[PDB]
Amino acid sequence: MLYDLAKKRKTVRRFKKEKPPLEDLIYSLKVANEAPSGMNAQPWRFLIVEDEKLKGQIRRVCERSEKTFYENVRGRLKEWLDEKRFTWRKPFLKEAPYLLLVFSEKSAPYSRESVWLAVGYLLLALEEKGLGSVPYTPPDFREVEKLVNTPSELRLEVILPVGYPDDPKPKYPRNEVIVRYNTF
Amino acid sequence: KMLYDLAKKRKTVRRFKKEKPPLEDLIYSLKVANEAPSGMNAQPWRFLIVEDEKLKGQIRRVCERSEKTFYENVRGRLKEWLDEKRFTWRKPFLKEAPYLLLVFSEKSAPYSRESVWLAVGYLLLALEEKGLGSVPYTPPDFREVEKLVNTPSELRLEVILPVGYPDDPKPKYPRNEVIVRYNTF
Ligand SMILES: Cc1cc2nc3c(=O)[nH]c(=O)nc-3n(C[C@H](O)[C@H](O)[C@H](O)COP(=O)(O)O)c2cc1C
Ligand SMILES: Cc1cc2nc3c(=O)[nH]c(=O)nc-3n(C[C@H](O)[C@H](O)[C@H](O)COP(=O)(O)O)c2cc1C
Ligand SMILES: N[C@@H](Cc1ccc(O)c(I)c1)C(=O)O
Ligand SMILES: N[C@@H](Cc1ccc(O)c(I)c1)C(=O)O
Ligand SMILES: N[C@@H](Cc1ccc(O)c(I)c1)C(=O)O
Ligand SMILES: [Cl-]
Ligand SMILES: [Cl-]
Ligand SMILES: [Cl-]
Ligand SMILES: [Cl-]
Ligand SMILES: [Cl-]
Ligand SMILES: [Cl-]
Ligand SMILES: [Cl-]
Repeated sequence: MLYDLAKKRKTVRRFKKEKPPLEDLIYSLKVANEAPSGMNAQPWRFLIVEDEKLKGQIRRVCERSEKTFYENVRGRLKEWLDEKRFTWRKPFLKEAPYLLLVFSEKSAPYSRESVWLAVGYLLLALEEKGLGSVPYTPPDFREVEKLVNTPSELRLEVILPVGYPDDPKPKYPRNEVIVRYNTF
Repeated sequence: KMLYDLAKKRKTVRRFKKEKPPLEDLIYSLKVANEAPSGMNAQPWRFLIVEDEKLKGQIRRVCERSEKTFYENVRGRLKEWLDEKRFTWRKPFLKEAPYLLLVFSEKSAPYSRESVWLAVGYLLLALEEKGLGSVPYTPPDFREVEKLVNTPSELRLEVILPVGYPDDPKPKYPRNEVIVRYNTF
């Protein structure tokens, strides 16, 4: 049941040491690749980072940026992050066996929308394969882009650490859908 | 049965029957989408279900006018693709589809647009599971459609999703092999 898959899927920010088989990641990318896209451009590109040194560099640049963000954040965002016990620390960037970086092709019509739609497919596929993920979005994408030698034609959309879930925290609530009809 | 099979089978539907699916089939898809992740768990999607024939007509005509101008002016890669596929500015699915599902994003929420499009991915798979078809329709100017439905300033129209039973839709277009790199470019 698709609803069961979607309902059960939750953020995973803590992963086991063991590396899942690459085939499970590739399966999820093949699922995502079947998604629609503006002018069927398929504007998604994937980079799987496994190198330990590289993961550490990515972790460090992101944590540096997050530190500044956490020092400056306020209001509703600050309150939410505080209540959920978030901090600038992102150990999963080093500890996840894979970092799946998802890029969009700048030139494609509705490229960014299309890649995010495909990320929806991707996350469901990872859940199907029993893997965990978090759509991590650091304050500064450019530093991470440079670390992996991103071509100028591509834009990093999200970093998805992927691994076996390790006693993840509970899914947050979902308010019921409240639809409107015809007009507001 | 794999998710891959569902994703693989799902394709654009621009040809709809007029027969009205039960509301619960559409609502099911929204319920699935609503389970999606979002920035700060804001759940920044809002759904407007348009069924009124006069209103669908207004939306269709405003979109068609915008498309007509677009087709007269578009050049380059998108023009080449539309031309080869013999697309035109006429949008009969905006009349034929029993539902136009207008999907909005809450502007104030962090990563609102990303989150809504992610949820749209869930939504399309759910519609496929229910045997419904759709197309993420993105007219050249959303502002005129927004005004037609009295969109509050807090919300941005992201996509118009005509939804209904497929009426022998055209085949899925090809997919290039997924492009995967390791560590660095
Ligand atoms: C962001 C986005 C915007 C789209 N906008 C339109 C549109 O304005 N008109 C249209 O006919 N199809 C639109 N589509 C549908 C695409 O043309 C379609 O997904 C693509 O041709 C692949 O179709 P397939 O899955 O049937 O192969 C859109 C799709 C996406 C993802
Ligand atoms: C566009 C987007 C960006 C996100 N960015 C982050 C992030 O930067 N850091 C993080 O820990 N989680 C991030 N998340 C995960 C959300 O916090 C998560 O989806 C939300 O809290 C709901 O989680 P749940 O499905 O487990 O209830 C992001 C999610 C989305 C959709
Ligand atoms: N909105 C126009 C053109 C069009 C068509 C398909 C597509 O994937 C994209 I992006 C744009 C039309 O609907 O004809
Ligand atoms: N990137 C920061 C803050 C954060 C956290 C969760 C979230 O859903 C969103 I949008 C932002 C962090 O990872 O802590
Ligand atoms: N990050 C952008 C918002 C944005 C813009 C375009 C787009 O296609 C999508 I998906 C999201 C910003 O905050 O400005
Ligand atoms: Cl998540
Ligand atoms: Cl094509
Ligand atoms: Cl489509
Ligand atoms: Cl919450
Ligand atoms: Cl009508
Ligand atoms: Cl916006
Ligand atoms: Cl069709």
